[PDB]
Order: sequence, then structure tokens, then C-alpha cells
Amino acid sequence: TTTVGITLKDAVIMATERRVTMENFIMHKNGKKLFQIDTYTGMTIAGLVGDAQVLVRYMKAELELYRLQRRVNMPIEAVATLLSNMLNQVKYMPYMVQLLVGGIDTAPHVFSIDAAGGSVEDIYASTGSGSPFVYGVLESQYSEKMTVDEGVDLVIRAISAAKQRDSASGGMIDVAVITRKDGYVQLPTDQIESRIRKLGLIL
Amino acid sequence: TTTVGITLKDAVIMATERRVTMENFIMHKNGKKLFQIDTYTGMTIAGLVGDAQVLVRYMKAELELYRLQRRVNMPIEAVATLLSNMLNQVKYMPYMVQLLVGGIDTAPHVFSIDAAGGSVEDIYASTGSGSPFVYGVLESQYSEKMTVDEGVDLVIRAISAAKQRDSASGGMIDVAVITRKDGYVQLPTDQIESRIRKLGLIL
Amino acid sequence: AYDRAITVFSPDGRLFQVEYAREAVKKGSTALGMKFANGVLLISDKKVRSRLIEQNSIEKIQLIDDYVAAVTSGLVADARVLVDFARISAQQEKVTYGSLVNIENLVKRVADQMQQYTQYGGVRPYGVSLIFAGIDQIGPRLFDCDPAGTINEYKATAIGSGKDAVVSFLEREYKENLPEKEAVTLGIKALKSSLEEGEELKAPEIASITVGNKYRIYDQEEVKKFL
Amino acid sequence: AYDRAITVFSPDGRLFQVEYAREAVKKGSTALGMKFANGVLLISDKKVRSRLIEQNSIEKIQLIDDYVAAVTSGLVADARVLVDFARISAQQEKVTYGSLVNIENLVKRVADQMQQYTQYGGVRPYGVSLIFAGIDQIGPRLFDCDPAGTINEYKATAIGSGKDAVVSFLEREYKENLPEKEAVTLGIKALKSSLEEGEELKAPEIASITVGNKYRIYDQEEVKKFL
Amino acid sequence: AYDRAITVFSPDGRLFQVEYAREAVKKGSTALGMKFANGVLLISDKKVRSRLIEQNSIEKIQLIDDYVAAVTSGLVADARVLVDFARISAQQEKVTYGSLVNIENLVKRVADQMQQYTQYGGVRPYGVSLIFAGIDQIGPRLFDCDPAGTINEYKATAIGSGKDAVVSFLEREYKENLPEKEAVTLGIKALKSSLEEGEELKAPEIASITVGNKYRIYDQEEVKKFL
Amino acid sequence: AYDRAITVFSPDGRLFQVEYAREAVKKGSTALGMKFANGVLLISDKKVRSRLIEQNSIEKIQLIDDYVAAVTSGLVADARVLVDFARISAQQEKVTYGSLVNIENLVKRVADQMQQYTQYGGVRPYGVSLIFAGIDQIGPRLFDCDPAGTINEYKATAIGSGKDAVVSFLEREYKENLPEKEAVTLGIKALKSSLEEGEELKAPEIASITVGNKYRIYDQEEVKKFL
Amino acid sequence: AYDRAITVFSPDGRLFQVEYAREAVKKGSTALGMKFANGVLLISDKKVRSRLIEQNSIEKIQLIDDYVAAVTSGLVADARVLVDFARISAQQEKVTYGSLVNIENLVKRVADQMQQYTQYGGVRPYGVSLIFAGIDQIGPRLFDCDPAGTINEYKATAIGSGKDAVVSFLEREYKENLPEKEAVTLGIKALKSSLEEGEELKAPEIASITVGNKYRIYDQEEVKKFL
Amino acid sequence: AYDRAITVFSPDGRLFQVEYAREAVKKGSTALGMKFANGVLLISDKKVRSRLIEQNSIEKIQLIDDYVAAVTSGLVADARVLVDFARISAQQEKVTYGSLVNIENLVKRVADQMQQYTQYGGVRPYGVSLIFAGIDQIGPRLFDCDPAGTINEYKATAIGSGKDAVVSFLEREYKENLPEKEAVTLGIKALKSSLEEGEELKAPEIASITVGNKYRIYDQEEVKKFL
Amino acid sequence: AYDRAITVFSPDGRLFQVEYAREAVKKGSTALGMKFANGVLLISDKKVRSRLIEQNSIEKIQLIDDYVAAVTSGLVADARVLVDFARISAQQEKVTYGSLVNIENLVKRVADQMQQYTQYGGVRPYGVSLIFAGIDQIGPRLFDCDPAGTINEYKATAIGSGKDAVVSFLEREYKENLPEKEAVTLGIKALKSSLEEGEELKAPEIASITVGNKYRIYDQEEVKKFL
Repeated sequence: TTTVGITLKDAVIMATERRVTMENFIMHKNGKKLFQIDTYTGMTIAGLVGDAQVLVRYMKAELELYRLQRRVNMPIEAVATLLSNMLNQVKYMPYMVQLLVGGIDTAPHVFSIDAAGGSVEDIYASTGSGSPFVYGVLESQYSEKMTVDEGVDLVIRAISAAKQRDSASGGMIDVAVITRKDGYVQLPTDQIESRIRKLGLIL
Repeated sequence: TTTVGITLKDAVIMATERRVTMENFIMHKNGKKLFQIDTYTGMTIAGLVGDAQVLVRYMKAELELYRLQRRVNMPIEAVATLLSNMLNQVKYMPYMVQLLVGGIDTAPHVFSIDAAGGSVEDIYASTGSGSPFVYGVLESQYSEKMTVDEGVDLVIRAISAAKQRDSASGGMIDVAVITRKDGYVQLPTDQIESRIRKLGLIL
Repeated sequence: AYDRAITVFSPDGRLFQVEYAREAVKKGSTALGMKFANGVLLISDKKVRSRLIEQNSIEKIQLIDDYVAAVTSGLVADARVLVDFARISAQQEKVTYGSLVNIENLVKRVADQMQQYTQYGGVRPYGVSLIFAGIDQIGPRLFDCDPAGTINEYKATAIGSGKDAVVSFLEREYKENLPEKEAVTLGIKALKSSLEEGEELKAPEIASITVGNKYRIYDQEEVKKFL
Repeated sequence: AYDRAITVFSPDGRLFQVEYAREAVKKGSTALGMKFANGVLLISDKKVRSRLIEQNSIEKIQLIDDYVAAVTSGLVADARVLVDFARISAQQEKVTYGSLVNIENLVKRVADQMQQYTQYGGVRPYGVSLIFAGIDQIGPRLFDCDPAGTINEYKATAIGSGKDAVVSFLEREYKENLPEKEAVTLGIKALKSSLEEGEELKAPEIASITVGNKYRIYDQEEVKKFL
Repeated sequence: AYDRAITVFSPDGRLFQVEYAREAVKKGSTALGMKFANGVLLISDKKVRSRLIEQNSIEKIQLIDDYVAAVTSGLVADARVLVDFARISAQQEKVTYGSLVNIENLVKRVADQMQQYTQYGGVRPYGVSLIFAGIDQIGPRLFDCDPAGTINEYKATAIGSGKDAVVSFLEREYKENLPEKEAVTLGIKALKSSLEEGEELKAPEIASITVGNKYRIYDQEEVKKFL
Repeated sequence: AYDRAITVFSPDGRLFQVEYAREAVKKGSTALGMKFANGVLLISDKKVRSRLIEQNSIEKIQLIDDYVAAVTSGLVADARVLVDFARISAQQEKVTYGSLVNIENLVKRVADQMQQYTQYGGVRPYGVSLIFAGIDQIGPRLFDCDPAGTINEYKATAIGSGKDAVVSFLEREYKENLPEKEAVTLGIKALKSSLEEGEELKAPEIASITVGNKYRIYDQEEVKKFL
Repeated sequence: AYDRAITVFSPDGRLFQVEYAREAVKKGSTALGMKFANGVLLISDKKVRSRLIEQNSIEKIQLIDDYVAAVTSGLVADARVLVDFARISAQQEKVTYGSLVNIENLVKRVADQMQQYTQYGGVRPYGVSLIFAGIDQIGPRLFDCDPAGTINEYKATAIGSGKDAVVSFLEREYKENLPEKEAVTLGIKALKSSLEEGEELKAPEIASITVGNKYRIYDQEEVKKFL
Repeated sequence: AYDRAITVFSPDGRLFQVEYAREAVKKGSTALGMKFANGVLLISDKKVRSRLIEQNSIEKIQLIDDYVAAVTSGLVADARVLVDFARISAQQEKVTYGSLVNIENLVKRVADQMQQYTQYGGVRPYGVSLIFAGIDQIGPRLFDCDPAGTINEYKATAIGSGKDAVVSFLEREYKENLPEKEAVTLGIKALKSSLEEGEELKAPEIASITVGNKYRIYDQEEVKKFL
Repeated sequence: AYDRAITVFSPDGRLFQVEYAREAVKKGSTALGMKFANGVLLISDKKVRSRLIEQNSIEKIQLIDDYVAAVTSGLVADARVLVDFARISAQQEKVTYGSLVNIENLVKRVADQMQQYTQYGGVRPYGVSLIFAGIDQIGPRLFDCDPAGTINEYKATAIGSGKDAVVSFLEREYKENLPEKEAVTLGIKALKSSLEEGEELKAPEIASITVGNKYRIYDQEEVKKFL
């Protein structure tokens, strides 16, 4: 798995690949790993698929309930804290996951949450077996001044590089952009393919 | 064990073989591994027989009850999600199974579900010790533009190839076809034998 | 003095609270069941109290599973709870044994739940009667069950306000092993006999099942054909 | 003032609620049992209703196991619950020891369940009497059991509305070691004498058992031969 | 003497404590719902009571989720607790199955919670009525739910003090399949018919949803256009 | 006012419900015990009803173990429960320590169980008196125990309807250290003195035990020799 | 006879025990809250009354956290318990989410706890009203909450004996967006109008908070400047 | 009105049920205790009645341990249960700390058990008073304890029917620090003064303990020397 | 009648059962507390009743720990239970945090236990008032606490029968920051003024504590100087 979340001035960009393996065995080429969980909030999953998927269902349920109850969206930091409390509670019987939570409240945020509920905000982050390759690309090529078009290219590049070197990563790249103006928007596959073609890439 | 589910334009085809072993010991030549669990829904089982047979009984009972309560069949994705939640709940004392759920709601679907409740939808899927042999055939010969008749032939070919190479697979091939028009239909075994003869196959 | 508490016998050995729950049942719409050649059917009148209601919803005849159905009279909310209990209880049996061999046993579990609510302080009885009808391994079956958890097996029977007239009618007119249409026609006649001063019978609910088949619910036009 | 709660003794030391529960028992159909040579039998007056009731369906005589049967009188739903209890309690004893050596212990467990329901507030007594008949490792056995959980062992006895007539008749007519056929005849004779105003005994239920055999339930046809 | 405990049936088979809870409902502001072409709407009378009150925070119309809303009448604290229950219960169904296929099952869970508070000593019924309206897989749905946990599906319906006038108006005037704006106009007319004594209708609350969309809450400028 | 609930003291400090429970005991059949030279005995009367009753299942003197027997009077089902309690409680002591050193502790556990049923709301007292008789390490023992859980140790004593007569007789006629035959003779005379006009007394139950030995139940023919 | 138990509705659908608890609330000292420009304040009448009393502690205005305060009227010990409950409940939310986003939800948890005490036998309602005031993500907030669990959001409001006077004064004189000092002056004036004629207001408690800051309690001298 | 339940205070702040429990205590036999030079003693009267009673058991004076004894008056079964509680509580303390330093704490544990039975509904108070006497690390101790769980420590004191006579006698005659023989003599004289006149004293129970020793019970012979 | 159950409000919003509990408190022996220069003291009158009573014992003034003491009035066994609660609760705080920073939180825990016993059916209130006095991290502290769980902090206060006379004396004679000897003098005088017509103070209990010290309990000949 490879997932990534980056913040820009007034934007969050999140992307994943789609490969699902049992060891070397590629079971599914088109699994889903990036989800909208609230109006301006997305989440990526990595680690045990059944644990991650249950957590995706809980967060969609709870973030909706909260908003109904509060008449505002849960702050992204509050989402991360909720998760962090839940995972830590069961740390000796854990959800075996790495999670990215990204979104916009008054500002863009990306949080990274581990299986024991440790949660840290960062300007960008990556999870899964492909993440070290991703951090290579972002360290070299990330700028806080990038536009949304540039950040989108950047995560396509990061993930493409990871798919070349991580056999547990593969398949189509999914990308969502999150802003105050449009909310959470999933980019159409035809647009990602066009950018992969324009940037000179494969897989 | 070998099981397979494939989707076509307006159909799901699911098939298994029937061998039940304990190590090398072929205890049963005709176990059953393919079940109707609802009007347009089938399930295949692999893994520990006791665990899988309990799940089959539960799913039969719950989908019949849901249908009565709701006045409509449970959507195929909702079946997979139910199983996902049930299996992840007992993660640390698991049902030691691999399941395929196939069916028709507004579209054909095949879902693959693991012992930790990880559930992924696919164009096709195979489970059991014989599955890598089936993925070989499917990778090479499957087409989305296939007719039901060619789809039936493909799965027989795929399971026959798996029986040749997987000593834990064997026996008669059971096939079911699920469509909106005719519902769930288990093909007569004389029809399967005739297709076997015509394709030039053995055992 | 003796009719305030479910746990209190009257000096003549009566439980008046159970008897008063029966009175709630008498106020419900008439429903009937009858056995016919290889089959069983249920017919239900519907109190209609506004054209604004979706009448094809919150129905009186309820499928318990594909081979068993119930009809109820008395407190509706209580009836819903008992039908939910029968459904879960039918599936428990199926999961346990793989099938439901004798419908009488399902009916007894429902009737035992009702009995319980006549023996313990701090609970009221269910104000409900039920007819169950279906096919099991014995053949076509027709039961009823009252607020006390009293059950009986029948060839023909009724519940609700028109019970007495419908049972009267059937006791004169009823024949065993009629064909379906004729059983249905007899049932409508019986139902119609209970109506009073030129009161018209609107299209009731009708469901039937025969051996080797699943239940069918007659739609709107099939029922009007008998009206 | 003293007859409203099962947990209240009257000044004379009476429990009126328990006495009122007996009254429900008295309203039930007569049943009897008697020991004959190497055996024991039960006979139950059925008591009718319409031709619309499935005959042979909610039997008054109930097998507890292959060697023990019961018949009841009083509240029918309560009675069913007590029979279900007796059936489970017998199987528990059979699992524990391999067999049921002495039927009196089964009757005691049933009677203790009923006794509890006369001692704890928030509960009403079972409005039921039972006769148990069977064979154990001591021989043919006959017991009765009332709402209080009081038990007695008998050579012959009866319960239900016609009890006193039946018992009065048996108290002069009953003979120790009769053959099955003659025991059955005496039984029907005794049962008939409890009907008033030249009333006609339609087919009762009959069951018997003799040492070294299982129970037999007489067919409707086999009972007629005695009518 | 029969109207003091929820677990006590009157001799005519009535639960007067449940009936008295429905009197509390009659004192709430009027709210109505109606199905229209591919849609359903809710309208609620706002009984304004002081310029010192925050208007925006009082909501009779409450989203259960994006496709399901409710309006309540009767005891307000009770209502709020029922709405909380309905919200948790919807999310539980969505976690389990991935979606909420049929709204009737949610309403039944709420109605079961209420029914339970009419059957056990030591508890009082919820003094609340609800209208639920939304889109599921069947289509647009409209249900009411009363203190007994009685439910009905409707084409159009109302709750609160002006229930009877509004229901009357709608029986006379409602038809199926109106465009949104005609359905709103009809609802406002129905609402005004209940005011009486030359009383002025102040800006109510309105919400609607059409197939393929999420709920919308009319802002107060939009509601004025119908006034 | 003060005699309806077990938890209510009267202004004079009395517990009337417990006193009323002692009235139930006065209605039972008469039984007595008495110590003699190296031993203790129990004698129970009982009115046999019908000749249709089984004697031998006749149930008055109950062994608690090989060294300890009881007789009871009052409510029979209550008495059976207390006798089962005593038996199981004697075995628990025997398992714990290997034997029962002092019968007084057994009687106290039973009496403590009966005391609790005079202190907690929701429960009525046991309407029973018991006599316990046997041998322990102290010697031959004789105790009684009443519905309040009050115990005394005796040289001779009696319970049941003829108690007062029997106690009076023994008051004048009892002597310590009689041979067994003289004790039984005196006991029989004391029992006879308690009968009215012309009764003569049918064969009662008799049981005795002497130091170093286990209990013996005199059988029908041994008892006859004393009549 | 419908006013003795919280679980008993009157024939008009009222809960008199809950209305009687309100009566307790009307007996307390008057307190008020108001929203002003970018803030909210609370003022409390201190009915001090004895020189031997410490004029420092058991205050009417209690901080819930640094951003939320409450003032209560009615039963004092009940009020302390609800304040303790509110403080713990604020911390639970802050630990779970990192902050308290909308103060309405805190008030609802407090009000739900109150509501629960109007529905279950064996408990009495809290004899308390609260006003909550603070700043959350939405801005300055002002709520009240009564024994029934009913809540409302306000621009200004009051509780205690002078509620009615204070509210009359404010409905006439209140203006939104006053700077702090004019809001306090208006509040003091509002509170003076509530006193029985010719009775001097001693220093009330005063607390206020503005967007971006924590609460401040006005010291004894700063209050005097307004007297 | 106010004297039927322990949980109900009268308008004057009294618990009448607890006061009625104290009336049971007054019907018991007189017992006394007194401190003498380096020790403490108990004397118990017993109206022993019938010669059929074994006089040598069910003693009024009960050892709690080797250094502590009690004597009770009131309901005998209650008293037994409280004595069982005191023995077990003494041993619990010994196991925990290795010894019992101060007898006052054991007495408070018994009195707290009694207090609790005056505060919780569903239960009646113990109808018992106890005196405790013994030696601990402080010296010889003497306490009484009543149905309310009220305790006092004494130089001399009495319980039972003759309490007041005994106490008024000791008020004038008692001296501190008498030798054992003179203390017993005074005790015996105090008890005789409480007698009915012409009525004589038939050998009390007497027990004593002095610092450094365990309790001695005076044998039947040594008591007579004092009469 | 609204005064029979603790969970019943009167129409005026009163809890009469709680008001009756505070009548019990009016019958106890008078006690008082007062703050002086850098300290606080407590004085208690003892109703001495006989020279046979050991007077060193069952003190009115009870240390809760080295820095905090209480004195109680009302039901003596209830008060003992609350003093036990206070002691253990003090220790729990000390274990949790290392020290008891603010005595008010200890008093609130005690008062919360008391508030509970006025809110739940099946319990009665404690018939007790307490004064707590000691030194915490704030300084010298004096609180009282009544059956309702109402607390106040004071400079001087009193409880028990002489409360009204003591408080009125202190109202006019009390001054803050008296040296210890002058505080005690005034305290003694305050107590003397509550005694009826030529009665005499029989040496009270006195205890005091000053900043940086532990409590001291005045001995007999120390209290003697002040009388």
C-alpha cells in the first residue's frame, strides 16, 4: 500500500494506489483506500483491510452524527483525537492500521495516526509499505508554494515512484482534493490518466 | 478447495469443486461449497468446514429475515458488509474461512471476504488452495464481453485446470448462474458433464 | 377488587386482567383462516380510517417465513412485537436444526412468551390474538393463540370483532378439502356475513399457500375478482 | 383483606391465593388414572368445541418420556409450561445418572417449582393440577400434584370438575390387580358417572403402560370399542 | 380506577395511561408532512414566544440523517431523547449494512422503544408523537409514530394541537403527485385552516427532499413567499 | 393495620404474619419425639384419606441422614423444601469436616433459613414446624424448630393439632432413661390421649436410634404390636 | 389523584410531580444572563443573610470550565450535584475530542440526566433550574434548563423568584450588542425592578466572558461601582 | 399514618418502626453486666418453664470469643443471627490484624449491621438488644446495643423486662472496683429486686472474666452458693 | 398527602420527609463551632444520663483526621455511619493526592451521600446534622451540613436543641480573631445561655486547632477551668 496526504495554502490533497495482496499474491488490483468521511474530511487506510474498513464505517457514522448534533463539522484535529482515543483504548487488542486524516476547517490539516492511537500533525505524510519511496520524492520536490495542479502532479509522481519499487503497491492512483470552495472532490480517473501520460509515467 | 465467482454484463456465475480432505486423506468426494443464500445471491466456502457451514446457516437465516422485514432483498454490498462486521468482530478468535458472495441487485457483484472481515469487490475472484490455478486461466481467458454460455465454459475450464494441479481439489464441478430474469439457477450436473465432454476435459 | 393485578386470582379462580386483554382483541378487524385441499389460506378485513393512509403498508397478514404467516387483532404495537419475536424465533430454529419441522413448536414459543406476561408482577399481558397458518412436514396447519398463551389447532377459525358471526357461518357452511377458489369464495361470504346494515366489504388481504409451494399474497385485482 | 397476595397468611394460617388457584383447576375436564396388574393407565375427558377444531391436536395426555405421562386440569397455558418443565427436568436426570430410577423425584422437582410460586411476591401460583403415571425401577406409579406443590401417591385418582363423582365411584368400585381391559372399562364407567343429565361421553383420550414396555396411546378407533 | 398504572387494562381492554400520554401530544404545535412528486416535505408551526429567545436554535424539524428528518409534538425533553435514539439507531444500521435500505425499519425501532414503555411497571410512556419523512430504496416515505408505538405510513399527515383540522383539510384537498410548490402551498393552507379566531400564521419551518437529493431546510425568506 | 406484611412490627413489638404462620402448623397431624436410655424416637400420626391412597409413599418421618430424622407439621410443600434443605445442608457439613459433630448446628442452619423469611419483604414465612432427632458426639438429641426460626432442645416434645394434649400427657407421664419398648409404649399412650370421642388410632409411623447404631424405621407389623 | 408519582400522567396529559419540582425552582434567588457585544454575562442575587456566615463560598455562579459558567435556582444540594455532573461531562467531551465545540451539547447531556429522573419510578426529579453561559465555536451562548429537562437558548433570561419581573423589564429594555458595561448596568437595573418595594440590593455576583478570553468573576469592589 | 415503614419519618422526626422493635426487647428476660476490680461479669435470668426442656443448652450468655461474651433480649432467632454475625466479625478482625485491640470496634460493626436495617426499605429492624462484655487492650469493657444500632459503654447496665428495676437498684447500690464475689452478690441482689414479689430466682447464668484470663462460665453448682 | 415518601414533591415544591428528618436533628445535644485568631474550635454539650455510664466514651466530638474534626446532632447511629464515611473519604483523598488541600471537598462528598438518600425510593434520609472544623491549605474552616445535603461555611455556628439560643447569643457577642482562651470563654457562655432556668453546665467536650498544629482535645481538668 501507498498513501499520501499533503497540505497547501488552502488545500489538502490525498492519494492512494489500489493493490490488495496476501503476501506475494495479488488478490485485488482495484481495492479502495481513500474515503470521504465528512464534508471537508478524507481518510486513507493501510494495514489490515478488515480493521481499516470497520474504522472507515465508524468514522463515517460518527462524523455524520456529530455534525447533526453540533450543526457544525467536527474539527480535523477533533477527528484525529477521537481516533487516537479509540485506538489507544484497545491497544493490546489493536486495529492493525496506519491512518491519514486530512481536511479543512479554518485551515488545511493532515494527521497521521498509528495502531496505538499516536497522532501527529504534519505538512505532509505517507503510509504503507510504499511510504519510504514517497518521502523520497516529497523531500526532494515538495514546496509549500505549490498550486493544487502542482501538488496533484506531485502525489501522482510520489505514488508512481512507490509502485515501481514496492511490489505490494500497484493499480490505478486515486486522488481527492479538499477545499473550502468545493469541499472534498474525487478526481475523475480520465484526469489522473491524462496527467500520468503528460508527466511521462506508467503502471 | 477451488471456488470462483465471475461477473458478466447481466450475470454472476459461481462455481466450486467438492473434495474434502484431511491432509492427504480424501474423506469426502462430494462436499457442497456453493450455496444459495437469497433470491439473487450465492455464497462459496473455503477454509475450515465447521466455521464456514455455521456462516452459511447464519446468512441464509439473516437474509430471509431481512427480506421479510424490509420487503426487498439485501443489496449484495450490504451482505458483504454484514459478513465484514461479523468476522472482524471475532478477529482474535476467528472464523477461519474465505468467502465469495455473488449476486444481482441493480448490477452484478462479486465480493471476496477474508477471516478478518476484509471485503473487496472484484470483476472476478477465486478462493481455496486451487485459486492460483484459476487466476492463471482467468487472467488469460476472461473477457467482460463474454456470454453466459462462454462464462460457464470458462469457469469449468478454470476449475478443471485447478483440479489437475491441486491435490486438495477434486470431484464434480457445481455451477450456479444468477440473473435478474431467472434468478439463482444451479445448472444440472448432466449439463456440466456435457460441457466437460465438449471442451475436451477429464478426471 | 380482584381485577387490578395480573398476579391476583379472583375467588372463582379467574384472572380478570387476562380477560380484559382479550377485550382489546375483540375490537380489532376481523380475520379468518381456513384449510383447503393441500393448502391453507388467510383473509383479513382492514379497518380503513382515512384515504391519506398508504393502505398497502403496515399490513394485517405478515409473513413469518416463506412457509408460515400470521394475522393479528388487538393492540397493534403489541402485535408487531409478537410478529418480530415469531420471526427471530423461526430463524433460531432453522439455524439450529436446518429447518422448521412442526409449526406447532414455533406457535408454542410465541404462546409461552405471552403466558409469561400473565404470571409476573410489573408486566401487562399482550393485548393480542394471532392466527398462524402454513405448511410444515406434517402438512397444512392453522393455529390460533390468545393473550393468555392458549393455543388451538383448527380447520377453520377467525379473530377480531366479527369472530362470532364468521365462526357461525363457517360452522354451517364449511367443507373440508375444497379447492382454492371455492375456499376463498367461502371465506369472503363468511367475512361478508359479519358486516351489518348493508355495509360494503372493501378489498381485504388474502394470502394462500399449498404443499410444495411458498406463500402467495393476492394482489389488488385478484381479490376484487372475488368481491 | 387477607386474600390478595400470595405472601400474606390470613389469621387462621391460610393462603387464600393458593386456594383460589385450585378453583381454576376445578373448572377443567375430568381426568383419572389407575394402577392395574403390572401397569398404570390414564383417561381424559376431552370436551368438545366445534367441528372446526382439529381433533387430536392439543392433547390432554402428554408424554413426559417413553415411560412417564401426565395429564393436567386448570389453566391450559400454565399447564403447557409445567409439562415443558417436566420434560426438560426428566432429560436432565437421565443425562446425569443414565436413567430415571424413581418417578417420585421428577414429580417433586415439578411440585417444588410450583411451591416457589406460592412463596415469593411478584408471582402468581400455577392454576394447575397434574396426574403423573408411569413405570420406574420400583414399579407402576401414580401421583397427583396441585397448585400448592402438594403431592400424593395413589392406586386411583382424578382431577378436574368431575373429580368427586369419579373418586366416589372408584372408592367403591376400584379393584387392586385388574387386567388392562377391565381397568380401562372401570375407568370409562367411572368417568361416565360424573356426567350429569344423561350426558354423552364422546371419545376420551386413553394411554397405558405395563412393566417392560413403553407407553401406548389408544387410537380414536380403539377407544370407541369401550364407548 | 383503571387509569393509574400503565400495566393495567380497563374492563373494555383499554390502556388509559397510554391514552393520557397522547393528550400531551395534542398540546404541541402543529406539524404536518406530505408526499409530493418524487419527494416528501415537512412543515412545522413555530409558536413564537419572546424576542429574548434565540429563534435559530429552536428547531421542531430535526435531521435524522441527510435523507431522513422528523418533527415531534408533545413533551419536549421526551421528544429530544427519542430523536437522539433515532439518530444513534440510523447510524447503527448504516454501520452494519453499509446503508439504510428501508426507513420503515428505523421508525419501527423507535416505535418499539416506545411500545416497551407501555408494558413494564416503574416506567412511563413517552408523551411524544413523531412524523418521519425521507427517501429510501422504496422511494419517498412518510410515517407517524405515537406514544403507544403505533405506526402508519401516510400520503399526508399531521400532529399536535391542530391535527384534526389539518387532517380534515387534507382529506378534502390533498392529491398525490403535486409539484413541490403546490404541495407547500397546500400545506400552508392546511396549517392556516387550524389557526381559527382570525389568528395570523407566523413563519413556519419547512424542509423537503426529492429523489436523488439530500434534505433541504427552507430559509426564512423562502417560507415568507408562501405566507 | 399491622398484620399484613412480614416487615411490619406492631406497636407492642409483635410480628403478626409470623404468628399467623404458626396457625398453619396447628392444623397438621400430631407427631412427637422423646429421649430414652441411650436413644431417641419419633412417632407420627396421620389421617389417611381414601383407600385409594398409596401407603409407604406416606411421608411423615424423613431421614436427614443415617443418624438424624425429622418430622414436620404445617404446609406440606413448604415442609418438603425445608427437609431437602436440611439433607443437602447435612451433606455439605459432612463433606467439609468429614462428619456432623453436633446436630444443633444443622438445626440452626435450617432455623436461620426460616428466620430470613421473617425479615425480608417479598417473601412469606415457611408455615412449618419440625422436630429433629438423632445422635451426634454429644449423645441423643431432640430439637424443635418453628416458623420464626426459634429452636429448643427437649427431653420430649410434640407438634401438630394434638400438641397441647400430648405435651400435657408427657408432662405428667414422661420419665428419662426408659428402655426403648417402654418409651414407644408411653409415646403411643400420649398420642392416643390426643384423640377425641372414639378414634382408637390407626398404625402411625415409628422410628428410633440408639448410640452406636443407625436409624430404624419400625415397619407396619412391628408398630401393630403397640396398638 | 394524578399528582403523587412521576410515572403517572393526568387525564390531560400532565406530569404534576414535574410541575411541583418547578415550584421549588421559583423559591430561589433571582439570577439572570445576557448576551452583549462579543460576550455574555451572568448576574446573581446573593441573599446573604447573617454575619456569622462566610460571604465568600457556596456561590451562586459556578464555573463549569474556563469558558462556561452556570447559575442555579431551587434545591441547593440537587443543584450542586448537577453542577458536579456538568463539570465532569465537560471534561469527558474535551478528552474525547480535544475541545468543546458547541455548548448546546453539554446542556443537552445535563438536561437528559434531568429528563431521565422524570420517567422512572423510584426517583424524584431534580428541583433545579440552571442558566448556562459561555463561548464556543459558534460564539457567545446562553441557555436555560428546567427540572423536566426542557432547554431554550436566549439573548437574555432569568430564574428564581424575580424571574417574571426581570423578564418583563428585559422584554421592554433589552438591546442586542451593548458594550459590556452597559449590559451590566441594564442587568443591575433589571434586577432592582424585581425586589419588593423599598428593599436594597446588596452586591450581586457578576461574571462575564468575551470572545477570545476566559471568564472573569467581578471582585466585591468592581460590582459596587454599579450599585 | 407514620408508623408502618422504617423509611418513613414522622412529623416530629421519629422512626416509629424502630421504637416498636424496642418493645420486643422489653419482653425478654432480664440480664445485667457490671465491671468489678480488673474484670467484668454477666448475669442472665431465665424463666425456663417445662421440665421437658433440656436446660443445659440454648444459653442466654454466648461467648463471642475467649475474651468477649454477649447476652441478648428480644426476638430469639434475630438474636442468634446477630451473635453468629459477631463471632464471624471478631474472627475476621483477628485474621486481619492478629488480634482484637478494642472491643468497641466489634460492637460498632454489629450496631452498623443493625442501623442499616433501619434505613433501607424491604427489611425490618432486628428486634434485639445485646450487652457485650470482655477484655481488650484498653481493659474490661461493657457495652449495650439496641435495635437502632445505638451503643453506650457502661460500668453497669441491664436489658430485658426488669431492666429499670435492676438499673435503679444499681444506681444506688453499685460501687466500682468490688472483688468478683461482692460484684456477683450485688448482681444477684439487683436481679431479685426486679422480681414480682413472692416470686423467686431459679439459678441464673453467670460468667466473668478478669485481666490476663479467658472467660469462665460459672457451673450450676457455683451459682447456687449465691442464691 | 405529600409527606409520606421522600421522592414525592408537594404542590409548593417541598420535600416533607426531608423536613421531618431535620426535626430529629433538633432533639440532639447542643454543639457549636467558632473560628478564632489562626484557628477554629468545637464545643459540645453532652446529655449525661446516669453515673453508671462510662463518660470517656462515645464522644460527641470525633476526629476525622489530624486536621479535621466533626460534631453531630440527631440520630446517633446514622451519625456514626456518616463519621465513618467521612473518615474513609478523607483517607481516599489523601491516598489519591498526598493531602487534603480543601476541607470543603470532603464536606461536599459527605453532603452528596446525604443528598442521595433524599432522591431514591426505598431509603430514608440520615436524621443528622454535622459541623466540620479544621485547617486546610486555605486556613481555618467551619462548615455545617444538614439531612438534605445542604452546606454552609461559617465564622460561628451551632446545631442541636440549643441551636437557636446559641446562634442568637453569638450573633450579638461573637467577634473575629479572638485569642483561643477568649473564644472558648465566649463559647462556654454561648452554651450556658441555651440552658433552661437555673440549670448547670456539666463540663462539655472541647477541641481546638491552630495553624501549623494538629488538633488538641481538652482533658477534664482543662475544661474545668472554664466552667
